[PDB]
Order: sequence, then structure tokens, then C-alpha cells
Amino acid sequence: SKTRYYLEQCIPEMDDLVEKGLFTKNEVSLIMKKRTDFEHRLNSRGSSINDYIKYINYESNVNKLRAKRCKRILQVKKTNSLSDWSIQQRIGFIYQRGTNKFPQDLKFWAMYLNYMKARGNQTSYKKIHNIYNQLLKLHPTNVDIWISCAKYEYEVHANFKSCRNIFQNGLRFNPDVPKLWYEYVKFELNFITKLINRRKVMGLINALRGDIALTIFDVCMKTLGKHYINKHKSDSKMNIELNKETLNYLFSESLRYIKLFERDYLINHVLQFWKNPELYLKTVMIDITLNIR
Amino acid sequence: PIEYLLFEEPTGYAVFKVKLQQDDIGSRLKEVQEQINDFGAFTKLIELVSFAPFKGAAEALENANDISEGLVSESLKAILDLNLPKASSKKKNITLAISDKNLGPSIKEEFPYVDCISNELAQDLIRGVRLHGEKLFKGLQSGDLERAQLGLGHAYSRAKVKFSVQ
Amino acid sequence: MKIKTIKRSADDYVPVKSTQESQMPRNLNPELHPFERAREYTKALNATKLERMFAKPFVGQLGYGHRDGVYAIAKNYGSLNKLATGSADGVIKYWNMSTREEFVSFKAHYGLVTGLCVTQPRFHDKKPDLKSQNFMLSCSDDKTVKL
Amino acid sequence: PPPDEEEQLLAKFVFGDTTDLQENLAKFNADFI
Amino acid sequence: HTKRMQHVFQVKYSMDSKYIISGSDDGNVRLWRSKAWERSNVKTTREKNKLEYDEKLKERFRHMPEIKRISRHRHVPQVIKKAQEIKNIELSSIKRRE
Amino acid sequence: IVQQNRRADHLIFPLNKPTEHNHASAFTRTQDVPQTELQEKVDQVLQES
Amino acid sequence: KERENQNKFERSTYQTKDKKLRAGLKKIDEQYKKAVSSAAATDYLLPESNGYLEPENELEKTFKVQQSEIKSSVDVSTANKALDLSLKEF
Amino acid sequence: ETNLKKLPKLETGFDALANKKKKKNVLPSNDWFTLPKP
Amino acid sequence: ARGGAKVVIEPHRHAGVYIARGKEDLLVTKNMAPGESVYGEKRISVEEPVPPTKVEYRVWNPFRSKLAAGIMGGLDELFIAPGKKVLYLGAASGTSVSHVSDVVGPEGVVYAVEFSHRPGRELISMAKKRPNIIPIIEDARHPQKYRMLIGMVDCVFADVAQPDQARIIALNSHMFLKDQGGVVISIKANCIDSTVDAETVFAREVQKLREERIKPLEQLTLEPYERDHCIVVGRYMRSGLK
Amino acid sequence: SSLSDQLAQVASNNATVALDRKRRQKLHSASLIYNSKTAATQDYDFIFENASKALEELSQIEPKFAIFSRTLFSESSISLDRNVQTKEEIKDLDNAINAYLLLASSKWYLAPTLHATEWLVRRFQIHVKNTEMLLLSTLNYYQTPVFKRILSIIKLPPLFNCLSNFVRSEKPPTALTMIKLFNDMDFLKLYTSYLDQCIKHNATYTNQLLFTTCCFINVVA
Repeated sequence: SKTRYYLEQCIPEMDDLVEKGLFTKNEVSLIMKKRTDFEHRLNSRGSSINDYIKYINYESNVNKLRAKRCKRILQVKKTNSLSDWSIQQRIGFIYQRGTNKFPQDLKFWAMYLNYMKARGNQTSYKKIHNIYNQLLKLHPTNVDIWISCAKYEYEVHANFKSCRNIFQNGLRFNPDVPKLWYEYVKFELNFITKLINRRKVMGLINALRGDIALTIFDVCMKTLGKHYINKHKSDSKMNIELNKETLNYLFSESLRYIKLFERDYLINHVLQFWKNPELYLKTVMIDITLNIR
Repeated sequence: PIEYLLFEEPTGYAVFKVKLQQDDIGSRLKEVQEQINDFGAFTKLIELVSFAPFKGAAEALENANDISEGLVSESLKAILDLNLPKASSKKKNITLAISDKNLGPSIKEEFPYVDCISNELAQDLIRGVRLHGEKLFKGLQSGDLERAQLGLGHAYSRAKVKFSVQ
Repeated sequence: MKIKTIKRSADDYVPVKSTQESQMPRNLNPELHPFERAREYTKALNATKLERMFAKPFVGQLGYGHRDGVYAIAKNYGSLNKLATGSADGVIKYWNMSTREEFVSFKAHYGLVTGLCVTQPRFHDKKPDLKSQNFMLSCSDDKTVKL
Repeated sequence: PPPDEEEQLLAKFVFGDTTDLQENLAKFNADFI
Repeated sequence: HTKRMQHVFQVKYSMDSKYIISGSDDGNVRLWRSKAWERSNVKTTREKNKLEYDEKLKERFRHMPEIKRISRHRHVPQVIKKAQEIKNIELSSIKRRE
Repeated sequence: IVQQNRRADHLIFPLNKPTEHNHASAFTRTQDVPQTELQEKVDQVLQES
Repeated sequence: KERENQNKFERSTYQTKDKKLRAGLKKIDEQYKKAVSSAAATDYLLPESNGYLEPENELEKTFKVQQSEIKSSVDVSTANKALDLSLKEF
Repeated sequence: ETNLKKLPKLETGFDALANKKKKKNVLPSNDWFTLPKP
Repeated sequence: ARGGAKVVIEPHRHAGVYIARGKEDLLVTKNMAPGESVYGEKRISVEEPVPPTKVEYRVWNPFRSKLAAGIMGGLDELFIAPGKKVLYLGAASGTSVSHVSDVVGPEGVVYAVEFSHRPGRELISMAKKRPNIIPIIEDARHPQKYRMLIGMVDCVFADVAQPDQARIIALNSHMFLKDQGGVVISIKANCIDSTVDAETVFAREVQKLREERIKPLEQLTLEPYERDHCIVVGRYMRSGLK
Repeated sequence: SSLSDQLAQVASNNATVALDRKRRQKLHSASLIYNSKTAATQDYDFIFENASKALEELSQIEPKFAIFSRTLFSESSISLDRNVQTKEEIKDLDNAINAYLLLASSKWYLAPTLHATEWLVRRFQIHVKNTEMLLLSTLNYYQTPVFKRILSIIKLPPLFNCLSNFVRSEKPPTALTMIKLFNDMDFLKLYTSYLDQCIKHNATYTNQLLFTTCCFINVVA
């Protein structure tokens, strides 16, 4: 029934394809045979993402062969017909059905995003945002997809306000992930350097920033300490040993922030917040090497 | 008009979107109760739109104690603020479905454009959700609900009884 | 000589996995599907006997009913479960039809309540929270109208 | 114009063409090991 | 109709165009379906297409004698049947005289 | 106006379109008050920029 | 919207100053032609095709070919489907 | 402009999940409530 | 009976429970955590054959339980079984919830509910030793208050003494009980109503159940064990009580 | 003859075609590694994935399997149905499979060979269509669980009646029964034909050659 309807919707561009002088009826029938096979393997049960992916790959190769065939046999790159956006919308529809049915497979999600980004000349920006809102509502606790949507937004379209709101939402959902905190600090630093260089070229033709990065660092340390305590919340010696372990973990992460790193002022305020045994020795070593730098 | 509903689980919160409002006068009928029971019809009645798990056992304990008291925890605020569209707060408020009449007003005082329904029709939808359980999540939720139940129950009961070490 | 016969792949017509369902090929050809009008006439006749066999219109009653005889009825034009029925006893009732039970029964007038209505009053002073209350209007024979 | 090799291969894959395998099998000589 | 329903005085639909509420002199408020053969279930697309097919096919073949006989059948009370018979006799006579 | 419905083919009966208000998403601020102190402080120094 | 199979799917049968009747009859006719063209185009999905026997010469004749030669030239599947049972008593 | 080039960038494994495949291998091949029958 | 006697265990009609035949017959449940009697009852031990082990069975006292009283008076159907989920309202302690947990066995689960905190501490210790039980130390008239701990239980048992017994059963069974699900009530007539008689109380409460959509299947009075008590077994219908 | 006898020959002619879903489940359920349930669950893409991987490993160990990577392990060989091709293409397919069995006779203590021949078994139906070369090639391994699996799968030929006693049991076939199997005479004609083909293709090895000279010595004794 459903398979029947989907092949009926497949037919009209097949008829236009054989109508123009490129594909013969026997090749059309072979293509329709493979389409019947794939549509039934999607509309039965037990089906999975690998059968979806085989369908998408076959469809993309059909589109590529049609491109070579049209360029060969009638030397027109763009024929005013139905066939072009027919095959493109059929691939988009297979991706839509796959992400409706199987919302667990991040590889299929990422292939969807890769396809919709790669056809960027035709892609609805709104469609990219709809797929991203869908994926974020389904998986809130994936800092990889949070980072990736923020990175696409700031790297292609470069809407720093949108990237800011994205990062604040992601940190509201996952205030536990030092990787996401790290990436927020890195994005803020890159935005500051871009603003500084734009000021430089403007003045060339004709500590607030470190402070915001460092307040982000301060609240990072606060919430990471709270979360490493609450993850495994006992007595005096046990609580004290857990306190030492938490402080060790937090300040190892701050050393990673130093390695990420007005560099002198940044390390200065970091060690200022630090002070306000062996870690103390490493800190005064950082002081001496800062005076060397 | 029951547009979204919110279900709370020991591994986190979930927000479903209603596809079809079941009819409201025939609710005591054998056909409508058996459509609650059958998974061939509850798929037509309810689709999942979002799911956010808890982060650790301690936050699960604190959030379950906070649901038991009936206040709005931070994770609940986060999921609702992500999912619910900001419509107008005077004309056509959005309609959430809730198991707890007491939980309702805190949701309203937090978000002023949400109307929280706990009627027998919302109890019917939530009962169907709780019945079909793990099958509704399409594969997302890891962790087994039974072990989560036992751990969270022992921890919450021990906290409420104020157990000791001596 | 070009001999060619009908060769069918069992891989195409009987699926490999047990769980997958079978391809049901279709071939519209009027010679191949003969009795159009007779087959549709028998489907129409079975459908009329089935609607006779399935026709069961009565669903229930509301509560225990009134005590003298229902003469006025007004449905809430906004909501779905709500109606207000007024008898010749004088008692009026606001009714939930989801559970099919009362919300509230008033003794409204002496004589018959000769008309009911359901309303959203807009007082100039305030605005009543319609999401908390619903208002009724009983118009009767003892020279009164009560809201 | 004749079909070139890359879209000849695309035609083989899309149409599911078995004559290359059948020619290879009929050409399978066991003289070499 | 039902034996326990005397003298219907007030009748309304429901606001979803599905049920009918009737208050009668008996003292009871009853509620009926609007199409009896329907149920208030929700239906898979296969059953929904089957039932819509039956509706369209019934209405196409509405005029045939056997279909019309079985569809027109109802069981009415005896006072309604006797009054309808007298109404038929009386109107046939009045039209003969006209 | 009403001579349109009598000639139309099909009618899906909640006909008057509802008052369609704003959606929400993750990219934009929903109600544009900062609900988290991080958003608050970033807005303070953004005004201080 | 015409093709080479409408002559198969076409069903044979046997103006008004009435607006309802004109509109109804035009809708019936147009939905009839839509159905016929849709079945004609649905004829693309036929999985198979018939057989043939073509003599390829002028000296080769199809009544001279025999079942041994056909069973040689034709697939193992149908060559096995060609039964031969010999029950000589009854 | 080479400063803008040598600015550091973010990192994520999502597109690597897209265009990345596996590499591994393949591996080959009385109740609590029932009394004993004496 | 005594400290050395030998008995023959035998399967009862209901699964999970057993009869110990001797010179006097003893109702018995298979001990889950073997070697420790909960409320000080005597307990049988068999040895079964790898080296053999020592399996242990536990006696069920009906002058203490109000469910073994129903078993011994003879209930045609008890919806507790070796693989189910049981919600136990009014679970004072192990003295009945442990026997119910041994009946449902390691596959099923039992959610015990108690209000007051000293029986709560007893329940916490016993539930630590026994994994099928999850304890709740919260008021039983608030399933909304403990909705995050229970999912779609299969039978309910009620040992509640409070005079709102039918309403609290109706709340918990609409929230959590499965459709066509067993309801088992133990009614105490003196707690529900002291002035009027026990039979009047029993008819009144069966009326309240039938109003709250539980179809009563049977009713036993358990007379040689307790006075003025009753056990009502019903089935939760939700769809066509007639 | 009799109608049941002529129908028996008709069934053994159409022994391998899956005319219905039940016969399909049974035929696709017989497998070398996976049991009945999972073998009836999975599909040709799964089996071919494992086949291509294992053949890459086998070509890395011994470099002569590249030709089967060209012909018997291609996607067109996923697609083609053995029971539809003509007798000439059947004969060439049988030459390909016989050459593969002669090569991968000497490597059967290896999961790569087990997986590659799993694909051959469950696509080209060697285990009922040509079992002679299968048994002759894997005959020297006769205590091993690979031979136990091969026995439990195969429908045994006329000449292997001793193994028709030992099929689907627990103990391995014993050396005295291998002495019976060689002690028939038409079996020795068949086996010496197999070894002449094996020598002419120049792939013998010490274990198989030990086994066959021991069976010959015991036949003479």
C-alpha cells in the first residue's frame, strides 16, 4: 500500500526522463526495479539505517549518471524539466524519513547535515536551523552537536549573537562539561581577536575582553567544583580527601586553560583567582616563567 | 487542545507532542479505553519531541525530591524553556499536560504563557505513556528503568527517613 | 534463434529475511480483474448490512437526571464538555459530559426555569478569569433573571 | 558519441549489470593457479 | 427512540458535531451519537481508508432497490407507525381530490 | 463570501485559522530576559562595550 | 496527457442549463480521465516481460525447433519445470 | 590576514562521525519455583 | 512443628506458595535471602543437588498475616504470582511484605508503601537485605507525590486502616494499576465504621469499589483468624464494568 | 515407476529454489557460523561485508585470492541468482568454485576461510549443489568442529554413506569409518581424479598428503 504510493510518486519524473531523449524504457524499468526493492526494504519491518543508506547512495549515483548522460547526449547542463529537483527532493525525503524513524543514529544525522550544508547554494538556511533544533531537542547532552551548530553559525554566516545564545543554552543544559566550557572560552577569545584586528584595519585605513573571558573562567571553576562534588557527594577524612581531589582536578583543568593561552594579564588574573603544596610550587614556577616571557 | 505533555522519569524528563486530541465526551467508552491500551493507536495519539536525561544519581535524587515537593527544578526549567514556543500570554496560551495539580501553578509562575492541564483526559494520556514506557522513546534512553527505580527509591526513602551511620 | 522465457527470481518475490514482508506485485488490467460492477455492488451491499449491524446510537445518560422534567438546555459555546440543563422543578444543573456527572446543582427559582443560557460576562469593573469559572443565566416564570 | 569509461561504470552500477562478472567467469582459466 | 423517553422538549448537538443531547419530559438528559455506526475510536490509516471506501461506495450505489430497502429500514414505535399509516391514507385522498 | 463553501470540494472544518504567535528555538533568546546569571553578566558587559 | 495504453483502460458507456448538474458532470468526467491516465502511467512498474521466439533467418522456421533444443538453450529452472511423468497402468 | 589565518579554531567529532567508518573484525561461533522430582 | 521434625513440601494451588505436610500442615513460602528469619518464625530447610546446597523455606503465620488468612480460608483467585509487580499499600513491615516478596520471587518486584518512620526504618533494613522490594516512606494518599518511583504495577494489595480506604485505593489504582488488574483489599470494619455493623460496612465498601470501577470478584471473611475483618478481591476493569 | 518416485526426482531437481517463504527460511537458515535464528534473520549485505573483510585477510596471508575478489566476491555476485542462469554459466561458476575450494583447502584452521566459505555456502549453495568437492577438499580435517559443521549442513552424496550415518551427532567420524569410505572402489576412482586435478593445479600440502597415503596404506592392508 504505502510502497505502492511511493512508487506512484516516483513515476512522473521517470516518464519525463524517458520522454526526453536520454534514458530508454528498459533502463527505466531496471531503475524502477531497484526502486521497488529499496522502497519495500524501507516499508517492511526490521529495516535499519544501513538499508536507508544503501538507498541514498544508489539514488545519488542515479543522479550522477543522469548528469553525465544529459551532458553527453544533448549537451545541456540544465534542462528545464521536473527531473532535477525530483531526484534532489527524493534524497531529501529519504533523509527526512530516516531521521523520523531512527533518532538514535548520529551518523545518519551527521550525513543529513553534511548533505544539507554541501548543497549550500540551494539550501534553506531555515531548513538547516529546523534540523538543528530537531537534533538538539532530541539530544541535549551532546556537546559535540552543540559545538558543531555554534561553529557552523559563527564560521559561515558569522552571527556572533546567535553563537552566544547557542553557547549559553548549551551551558544551561550541560554545566558539567569542561570541553564545552573550553570551547566557549576559545570562541570568545577568537571573537575578541577578530574585533581587535577589525579595529586595527579600520584605524589603519583612516581590558573588558579579557575580563569577560575571565569571568567565564571564574564561573567555570565554580560550577565545575560544584558538579565534581555533587557527582559522588561521608566523614571528616573522606570529605577532606575528596576536597583535595576536587581541587587537584580543577586546577589541572586551569593548567589546561593556561596551555590554551594580553597573555601576561590573562595568566596574572588566573593565578590571582588561584591564590584567592606542589601546586603552589608549580604556580610560583609559572610566575617566574611569566616574568621570563 | 492539549498540545504538549511532560512526563518525568527516573532517568530524566521527556516532553511529548500531541498529534491528535482524542475526543472528550466519549472518554468512558470501551473503544477509547482500548485505544489507550493498544500501541497501534497510542502512536497516533502521541509523538515524542524531546528527552533530556539526568546527569548523576545525586541530581536525580534532588530533582525527584523537588518534583515530590512540587517545585520547578533547574533542569525542568531548562527543558521547558527550550521546548515551549513563546506564544502570546493573553490570546492562545500554550497548553501543557501535567500529572500534578500542585505542580501546575509553579509552572505558570515561571512561564506566564503556559496553561497546565490535569484533567481526566490528561491522566489518560499520561497513563498511556507510562504503560507503553520504553517503546515510545524510539531507542534514545539508555540505562534500565528498573535499576533506576530501585536505586532512586532506596535513596529517596533513606533521605526522607533521615538514616544514620552510627 | 532468440529463445527467451519467463524467468523469475525467488530473491525478488520471496524475501531473504524472515522478518521482511513479501512484494505484492500489481498489474492493472481490466481483463485480469473481471467483475467491476458486480464486485462493487456486493461491497456496497455488505457495507449497508454492516452499518445496520453496527448501528448502536445510545451512549448513556447524565447522572441520575432531574426530578421533574428537563425543559431548557444550553450548551457551552466555548468549551466541549459543559452543558447547563434546567428542569420544571426549578433546579438548574451545570454538567460535565466527560465523566457524565454534575459540577453544581442550584435551586434557582420557584416556578419553571423557562430559559437557560451560558455566558461570559464582561463587567466593566474587572475581567473574570474564564479559565477558572463559567457563567450561567437562568430566566424564569417568577419574574426573575438570575446570573 | 560513445560512452566514456566513468559513466560506463556508473551505468554498470546503476543498472546492475552482470555481463562483466559473467565474462570474467567464462574467462576464468585455471591454467595459472 | 427508546421506551423510557417521553416527549422530547429540548435537543442540541455537541460542539464537535458528533453527539446529540436530548432532554425530555421524563426527567432525563440522554446523549446519542449522530451517526450510529461510527465509534469514537481513533483509527489506523488502513481502517480509515476502508471505512471511507465503504462510505463512498454506499453513496454511489444508493439507488439500487435492495440497497435502498436495507438502508431505509428502521424499527419505529407502534404509535408512530399507526400515525404514519393514517397520514399516508389521508394525504393520498386529499391529493386525489385536488 | 459564503457562496465559496457551497461549491468547494472538501472542507477541513476548524476553518478560521488560529492566532499564530511566535515559535521558540535554541538560537534566539526566547523572551529576551536573561534567565541565567551568565547571560546576565555578558549582557552587562555588552552594554559596557 | 495521452499514451499508448488508454485503449486498454478505457471503459465504454452509452447540455443542461443546470449549473449544479454541469459542474457535477464536469467533475465526474475530469476525475475519470485522471484515473485513466494514472493507471496508464502505473503500467511502468510491471516487474517483467513476456517471452518470444524469433527465427533470425529466412531458412530458420519456428515450427521446426524441438523441445530438446529449447531445454538446452533455456534456463535450468524452467528446464526442470518441464515435467514428464509416465504412469502406464491406469 | 595571516594573523586571522593563524587564529585557533574549535573542534568537534560530528563531521568525523559522518565520514568515518569502522575498522574492526568479526568473531565466530529449572526455575526458582520448581521442586526437584525424586 | 518442633526443632527437628521432618515434613514434605508440596505445591499449593496458587503458584509461589507451598504446603508443608506433617502431623499438622504449614503454609510456606520459599525464602529469598536464606539463613535469616525476619519476624522470628520457624523455617524449614531442604538440601538439593556440582556440590549440593541448602535451600530454605519459611512458615507463614496467619494469626499475624492478613493474606495467609485469605489463603487458608481459600481464595479462588489471588493475583499475586511468581513473576508480577505488586503495589503494597500500608506495608507496616516484613511481617507481610517479605512473604509477598518471596511469592513474587526475584523476577517480579514489590513496591512497599508506609507513612510512619519507625516502621519505615524496619522496612529500609529488610529491603536492604531483600532486592525485590523498593520502599517508600511517604503518605499513600499522594500518588502524585511518589509518581517517579512506580511504573505500571500489576496488582495492588491494601492493608490500610484509615477510613478513606476506597478513595485511596481508587487513586493509586487509576494512577498505576494496569488494566484488568487485580485489586486485593483487607477491610477492617471497626476502623472504617465503629457504630454501625460489620456487614453494613462491607456492603458499603463494595459499593464504593463498584463506583470506582473495580469489579468485585469475591469476598471472604477469614473468621477463625480475625474478627470482623474481610478480604475483597476485585478486578480493575476501566472499560465496560457490565 | 511410481508417482512418489518420480515426484522424488522432481523434488531433488528443484531442491534449492525457494518457492515459498517456509522453504526460504529453511534454506537461508542453514549456515556455517551463525545458528538457525540469526542465520534466518540476517541478509546478503551482512554476509558479503564479512566476506570482503575475510577475503582481504586471506589475500594478505596468501596472495592468490585476488581473482576471487574479482569474480566470486563482487557486488554483481551479490545480485546474481544461481538457479536462473543457463547450464553453460552454471558450468563456469562450478569451475570457479572448484578452483577456490582447491586453493582454500589448505587453510581451514582459520576464521578467514570459515567466513569466506560462509558467503559461498549462503549465496551459491555449494553445500547442496556441489558437495563432492567440498567434502573431498575438507576431508583430511575429520576430527575438527569445522568438519562437524560441514557434516551437519551437507545432504550427503551417494558415495558418503558412512558419513550419512555420522551426520549430526556428537562424536567425530572415526578412522575405521574413513577406512570404509576409502575401501569402496568407485570412491577411489573419484579420489584419484581429485588428486590428479590437485597435482595439476600444484596445490598439495603435507597434512592432506599424509592423510591420503595413510588411507591408501590401510586400504591395501
